[PDB]
Amino acid sequence: MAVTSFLGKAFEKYFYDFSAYEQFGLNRFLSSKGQYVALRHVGFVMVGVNVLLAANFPFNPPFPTIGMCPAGWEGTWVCQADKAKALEMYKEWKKSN
Amino acid sequence: EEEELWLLTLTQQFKHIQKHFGIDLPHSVVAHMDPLLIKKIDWETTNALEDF
Amino acid sequence: EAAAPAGPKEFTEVWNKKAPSTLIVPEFPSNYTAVKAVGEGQVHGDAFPVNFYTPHSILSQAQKDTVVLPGVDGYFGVKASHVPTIAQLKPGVVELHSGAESEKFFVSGGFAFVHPNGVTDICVLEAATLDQVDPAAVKSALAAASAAQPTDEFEQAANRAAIELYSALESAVEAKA
Amino acid sequence: APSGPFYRVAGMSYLRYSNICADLLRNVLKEPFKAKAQARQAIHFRQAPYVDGKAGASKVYELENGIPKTAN
Amino acid sequence: GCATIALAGVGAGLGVMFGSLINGAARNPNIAKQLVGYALLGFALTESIALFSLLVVFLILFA
Amino acid sequence: SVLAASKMVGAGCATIALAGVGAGLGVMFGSLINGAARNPNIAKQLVGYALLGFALTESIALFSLLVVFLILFA
Amino acid sequence: SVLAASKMVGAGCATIALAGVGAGLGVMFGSLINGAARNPNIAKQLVGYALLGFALTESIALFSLLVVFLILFA
Amino acid sequence: SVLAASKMVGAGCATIALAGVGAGLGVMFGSLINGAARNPNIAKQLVGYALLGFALTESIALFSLLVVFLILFA
Amino acid sequence: SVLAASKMVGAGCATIALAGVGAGLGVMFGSLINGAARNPNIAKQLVGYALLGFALTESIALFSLLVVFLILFA
Amino acid sequence: SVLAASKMVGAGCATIALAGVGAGLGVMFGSLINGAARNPNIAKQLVGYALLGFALTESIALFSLLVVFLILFA
Amino acid sequence: NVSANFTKFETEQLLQIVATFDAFNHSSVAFLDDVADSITYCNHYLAPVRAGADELATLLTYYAKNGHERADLLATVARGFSEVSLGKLSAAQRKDTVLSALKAFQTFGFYPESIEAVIGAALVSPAEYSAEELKEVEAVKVAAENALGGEFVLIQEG
Amino acid sequence: IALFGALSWILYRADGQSKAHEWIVDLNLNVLQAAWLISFSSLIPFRAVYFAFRGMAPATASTLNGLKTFSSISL
Amino acid sequence: MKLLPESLQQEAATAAVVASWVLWHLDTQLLPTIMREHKLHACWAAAAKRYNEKLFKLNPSY
Amino acid sequence: SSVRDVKTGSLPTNFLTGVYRFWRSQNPAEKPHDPVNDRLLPAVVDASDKRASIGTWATTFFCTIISCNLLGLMPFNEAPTSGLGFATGLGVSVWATATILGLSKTGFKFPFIFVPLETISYTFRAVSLGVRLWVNMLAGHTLLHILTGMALALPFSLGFFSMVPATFGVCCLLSALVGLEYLVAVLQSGVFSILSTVYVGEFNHDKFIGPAAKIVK
Amino acid sequence: SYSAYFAKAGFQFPAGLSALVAGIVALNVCTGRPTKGTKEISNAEYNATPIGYLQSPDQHPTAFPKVPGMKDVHGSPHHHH
Amino acid sequence: PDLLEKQLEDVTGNSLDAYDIEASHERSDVLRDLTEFHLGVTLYNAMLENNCS
Amino acid sequence: VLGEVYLKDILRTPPTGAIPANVPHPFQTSFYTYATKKLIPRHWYLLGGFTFTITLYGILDGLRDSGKKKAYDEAIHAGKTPYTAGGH
Ligand SMILES: [Zn+2]
Repeated sequence: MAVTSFLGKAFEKYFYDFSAYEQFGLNRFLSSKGQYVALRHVGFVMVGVNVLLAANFPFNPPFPTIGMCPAGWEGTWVCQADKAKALEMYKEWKKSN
Repeated sequence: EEEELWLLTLTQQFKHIQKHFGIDLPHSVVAHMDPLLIKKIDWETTNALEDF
Repeated sequence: EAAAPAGPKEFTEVWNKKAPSTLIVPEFPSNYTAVKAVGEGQVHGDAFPVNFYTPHSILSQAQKDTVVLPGVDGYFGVKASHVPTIAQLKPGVVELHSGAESEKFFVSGGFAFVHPNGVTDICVLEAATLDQVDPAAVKSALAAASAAQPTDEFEQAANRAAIELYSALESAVEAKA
Repeated sequence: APSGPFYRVAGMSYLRYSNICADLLRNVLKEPFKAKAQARQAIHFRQAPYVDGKAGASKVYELENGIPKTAN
Repeated sequence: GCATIALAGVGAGLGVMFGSLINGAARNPNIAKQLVGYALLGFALTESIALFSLLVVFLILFA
Repeated sequence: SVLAASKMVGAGCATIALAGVGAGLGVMFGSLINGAARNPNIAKQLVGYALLGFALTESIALFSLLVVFLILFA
Repeated sequence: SVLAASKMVGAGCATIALAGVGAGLGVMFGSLINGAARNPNIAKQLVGYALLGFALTESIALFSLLVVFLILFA
Repeated sequence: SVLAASKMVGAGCATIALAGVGAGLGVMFGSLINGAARNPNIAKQLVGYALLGFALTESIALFSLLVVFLILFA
Repeated sequence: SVLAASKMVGAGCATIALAGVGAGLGVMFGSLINGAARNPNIAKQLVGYALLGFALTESIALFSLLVVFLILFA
Repeated sequence: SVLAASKMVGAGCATIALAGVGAGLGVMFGSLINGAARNPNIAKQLVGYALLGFALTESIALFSLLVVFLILFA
Repeated sequence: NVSANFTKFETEQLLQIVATFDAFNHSSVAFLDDVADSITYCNHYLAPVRAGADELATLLTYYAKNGHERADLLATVARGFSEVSLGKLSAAQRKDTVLSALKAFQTFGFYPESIEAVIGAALVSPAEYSAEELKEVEAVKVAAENALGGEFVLIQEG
Repeated sequence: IALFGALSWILYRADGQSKAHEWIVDLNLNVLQAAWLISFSSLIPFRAVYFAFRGMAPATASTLNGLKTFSSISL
Repeated sequence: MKLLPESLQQEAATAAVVASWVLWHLDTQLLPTIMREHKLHACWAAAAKRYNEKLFKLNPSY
Repeated sequence: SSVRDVKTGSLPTNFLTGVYRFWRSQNPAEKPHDPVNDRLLPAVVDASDKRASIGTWATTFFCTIISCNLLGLMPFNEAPTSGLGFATGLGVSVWATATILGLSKTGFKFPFIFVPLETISYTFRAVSLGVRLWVNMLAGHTLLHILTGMALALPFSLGFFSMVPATFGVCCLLSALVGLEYLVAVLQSGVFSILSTVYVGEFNHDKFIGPAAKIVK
Repeated sequence: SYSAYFAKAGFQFPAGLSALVAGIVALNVCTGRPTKGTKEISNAEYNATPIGYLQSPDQHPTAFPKVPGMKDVHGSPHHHH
Repeated sequence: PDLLEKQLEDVTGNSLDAYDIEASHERSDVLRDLTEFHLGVTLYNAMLENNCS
Repeated sequence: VLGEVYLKDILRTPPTGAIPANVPHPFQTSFYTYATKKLIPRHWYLLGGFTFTITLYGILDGLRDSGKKKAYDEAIHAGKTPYTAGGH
């Protein structure tokens, strides 16, 4: 291939006529195409939040959780509020795992 | 045929400009075909009269 | 602002120099009116001159003490020294009061000018009084006029005028005494 | 395309709107007065444009029931 | 106690809307079969704010 | 407990912000009634602007409710 | 923890500026409905003026949310 | 810890002034829509008056935020 | 220090006076758009009256800011 | 001394009457623009009545400044 | 060099070259024609406005000395005479340029509309000129009153 | 240089976002912004935007106008 | 959060450098290019009537 | 020497032509009393050189502020105008430009008790013009940080690709907030440059020189 | 018809971009203060100190921290408590 | 209506701005209706007067 | 006849040999022409505004580091630590 031209033609195909609005059916359930891209947007955001949460899961959240627990942890450094306690709990949890 | 060169130069130059202006005519061909018009327009830009 | 100083006394002095001298000056509709608008007086107290007109009639040109007009925002009443007004009238009932008696004139729309000197000029096309209305054709008229609506915008306008006129007419013929 | 009252938006003039309402007040008037109100309802004239000076096509109106409710 | 002062503005909004219902019914009485439906749709969507404030005053007290 | 005590009075003061949202929705729906009364020929379109402005005015309602949800539970 | 309680009671009272933004958004979209009933033939332009005004009053909404979060988390 | 608590609750009471700014901005931006539905021909001029007014009613919102930053960080 | 703390709450409750001048300037600048849509030819006089009224209404804003600055730094 | 601290926090919440003063001046100066747009001939008598209402409505602003200067200094 | 590249010179260069050649009286018909062609057609028509009248006066003098009548150049150069371009001069230099401009305008018999600025530069301040110089200004004022078809009037502010 | 500098900038900004104490929030804000880039490349009419920018300039809003072909004939 | 920068003068000088470069690049590289193609069209569209009348009067081929 | 060749009718040339002519039309010239001919042309050129280049300055500020505002909406990037010094320095420098123009108009000489409050209302717009841009760029990004911190905790605490609609209803809200951020990023550049035209064009009024002599009739 | 003349010239930077990049870097590196997390010391202190005892834990945060506040290096244990 | 009629009524202000307009839409629309009605009235009276003469 | 030396450097036809180079504006060649013809005579208000802002923010930076110096000095002359002991 040419490193300027092949992926250019491939992206032209993917952008213009490799459309998954009809090649995956999808007219039979959605009304318009302005409703599909409005849902493809929120689907892209939900896929992004799930992929970036799952790619490094055993972590203590920086963001304020609502007092909930991910899975069977419930008292671990994943669910702690003060960060130094979760820091030393991770330091003891890491040598065993 | 006495003054045909001037009138046909005017005709050919404007025909080429009008055929290509605002589509694909480069600025170098404009400044080649019409050098003194570009000179006067550059005087207006140089002397703060670009909005004249 | 008034770059054309027009008027009859200017037309009669400019018209002498552009016309043949045999023709006298044409008359103007200002010379056939008497009550003006800006001029002083013409109210004297509790009565005020009400000129209720029609193209084919002059229904009243006396003085009244209050005039209820059916404006497009709603029914208002004109008392003696009212604010100057150019009120467009909805289909409704004008009542000219002159004491205890009230003539209930149902108009079909028009205008009503209250002038600065207190002169009320009601200007409607048709003004039927309420006794000469039948209540039989208005109900099938509203029923049929609430039915036929094509894609024409012209008939939407005519049908809206129809339903608002007949509905105001039923409102003012079922609410009488 | 016009911006004003609902008759003006629908292309209708004020004169035609107000005469539609006048004819509609007449069409539900009491029959001792309704018939003689059809005297002033009738429209009887004719008209013809003059585009050159002497020529022109014609147009005639023999409406005894009122102003046209439908469009021009 | 200070959570339920949202109901002041919800009551003022309902008052403005039900006043305009009277005004628009006097504007033309023929569309009053639609205007009460529009008034009840607006009343429902202002009751949404009222139920939000009561959900907060019940989730403070009982949650 | 002074912190969990003050979170309650904080959320109570925070949810006063729905008063102006309710008053604004009242003014907007009252104008919908007035604009439908002033011409019936557009009342199908005018309720669309009513729901559009209702969503964009309840954006403020949910902003105040997420501040309530954030004060009670950060 | 008088400071962590005070940030909650401060960011509760900070949020009541959203009431006026909700009321202003209600009167603005109400005037959009009224003006679109006034003349329907520019109603897709009055929607543009409504979205201009909506962005410039959600300006004030985000100002009050900024000082809410600046009290809460900073 | 009374000064660094009173600063937070004072800023939360200080930024209430963005309620009247948001409501005045909503009234002005609804009056833009109304006045440009009256005559749409001077609508370039009325948008200029709306922006000249927006810049002068939100200068009070920036006064209120100046007081907020003066009683949070001074 | 209770005296140095209560001046913060004083400045915060004193600058709630800016909400009313924000709502008033919004009403006045919306009336400028409404009146300039009536007769656009005499609109420069209306803008002059609007700026004169703005200069006499934010004097209340500057007076409330004087109270704020006299509470904070005096 | 909680006396001077209470004087500061009371001179704080005494200035909120200037909000209603500013909203009233904004409504009055907006009606000046509306009435001077109705008929520009009487626009010189109207600004006279506008300064009349200004001087008679600043009486309440000065009755609030009088009490806010005898909370702090009496 | 000037006559072979007259299309490439601008008026700010040609005015300096003509002021030099008006010092040292050295001319041709080809040089006068090419400089007039350049200033009129090859340069911007407001380049006399950007010039300052102390060099347009020497250009008019250089053209009136050699008797070279070029009404296109005279109409172009007469744009550069105004209240603005004369008010930027000192009173001695303004007297110099008004005198040389009026002399070179009456030499060609060309009385443009913008000669009234050169005349009113003298008529609002007659305390600088002799009786002979005010006679030279009044002669061109009468000639320009008859040529422009009107009567001269000083304009006062208000 | 442009593509290497853009990739170097994206890598350096992603190294700095991921150690920022609010790091997963930053990595998800990149998703929230790239979603709108993807949405703008899908609903913007680009021919209408081309011919609407072309109408902003008076040079391209209409054709040229001089030299009307009867003045410049040589017969 | 990040409210005051580490140096306010450095950020103000970055604003001045960026806006001064945008002013230079506008005024030097873009506005000549804007004005050449705008004023060729503008001089033609304003001159066209008088130019064609002058050229009609100047050529003897009728 | 060797500058680049430009296509005529390019899209950036058309866009910048429209932008420059928009900002130049904000402070239009004044139509004089006399009709514009060769007599009035140096007065018109002179009035055009005693007017400030607010067209050029306003499109300078519009282009730099809209590029810095739209940087905050590209991934891996922060807006430069979300810095306090950047945005507030652009505002203070516009106010100082208007003040330096107005000072050079009179004399470089600095101008009852009604006028010092008019001065502290005039010197406030230095603060207001910058911090409107700064707070508008900061507040949307701050709300975006907070509300996606609240939008991440529910797929954290519950399952990935499980209990979808409570995360869908907050991801729609985040999408709407970034759309509002795009709208605010354009409108604040517009508001800044409209206000720069207003503040600088307050002092953009000089004396039309005009003809001091005439040959009438 | 001139379309293949513009395809010859490829991508090309804005015509003064090196001045902008040089100005922004000459503002970001010619600051006049230590580099925001470092402090200037004497030469004897630099030559006496190990490299791990010369770094701070704050200025090396963990690239993808499992706990918010995790750092790479731990610095000098010589606390002056 | 506003082409010439309002321009002929303004004498340093207006003589028409004394009147409180009580129509639905703007004063340009009420004058546009009012001059059509004035033309119809003038025409009806004109060809009644001419028929009687 | 009109013989191609009256058309020299005035009127040219579209090129047949090769497309020339674009004629540079005088601002694109030398910065001195721009700086002395437009940047100083027209934009000195903007340059004065930018210098005013840079000097004013230098003043504010001086106020801020003098405040930091005052707080650090009154922590050193009190036996107390002037910061949060780092953090780690
Ligand atoms: Zn971020």
